[PDB]
Amino acid sequence: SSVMRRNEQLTLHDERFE
Amino acid sequence: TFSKVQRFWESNS
Amino acid sequence: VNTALQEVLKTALIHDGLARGIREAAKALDKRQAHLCVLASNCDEPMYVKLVEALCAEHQINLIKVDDNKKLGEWVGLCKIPRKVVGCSCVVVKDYGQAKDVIEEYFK
Amino acid sequence: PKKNKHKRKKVKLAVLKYYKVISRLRRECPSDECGAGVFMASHFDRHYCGKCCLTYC
RNA sequence: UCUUUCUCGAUUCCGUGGGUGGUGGUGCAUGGCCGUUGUUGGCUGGUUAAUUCCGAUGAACG
Ligand SMILES: [Zn+2]
Repeated sequence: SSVMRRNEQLTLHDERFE
Repeated sequence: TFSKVQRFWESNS
Repeated sequence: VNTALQEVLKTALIHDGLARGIREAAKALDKRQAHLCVLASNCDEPMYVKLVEALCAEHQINLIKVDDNKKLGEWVGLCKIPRKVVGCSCVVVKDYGQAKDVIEEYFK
Repeated sequence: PKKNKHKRKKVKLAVLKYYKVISRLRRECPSDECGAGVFMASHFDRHYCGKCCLTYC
């Protein structure tokens, strides 16, 4: 897990990595 | 005194 | 009612429970595991238009009618990011993961 | 005799012929792995099924 | 492969460019690694004439 992100401008799919 | 025949029955290394 | 349908198909994509295509939709329908079905209204051949709700009523499955198919197809993830734009006429949500309650008491 | 690639025939609604109106037009496979939904292929002299080759002639 | 529809279903498949190009081929530099440039000790099994055949099964000194 990281600390920063792309922050804004929405999301499309959270992705299933597990 | 038993289970010696059971010990010898196990034929493996 | 479309936004609730959009979020329930989105969470179907999240949980990978939906089946795309009339073949996979019918296989989910007749095997008694389906929860809801979605049918596009922009169809030319009328042979498969009338039998889908017959299958839904025979197995006690609820149905939602949408006017467009390409919008339904790009919502359910038939496009890659989009260059290729394709749309489906029928899709069945076999299982779910707020507005789904709105959908289920809209059914009643 | 060039290396032509075979094209699958886009049959129009091959799904919508195993059910009427309710029941199954074709038979059901009695197999353990699958069945009752895997439609039983009935050709003009024979039969053909999906996975574990439960075939009747 | 040539007819007959059963199944897996995005893992897609048809054509065109002198523009890149790929299990590409080949030559140069390149990190590790083999080998290359003394002395003294120490048997469950089947099988054949035979401690027979196959089959599991260590240490110091210069
Ligand atoms: Zn069958």
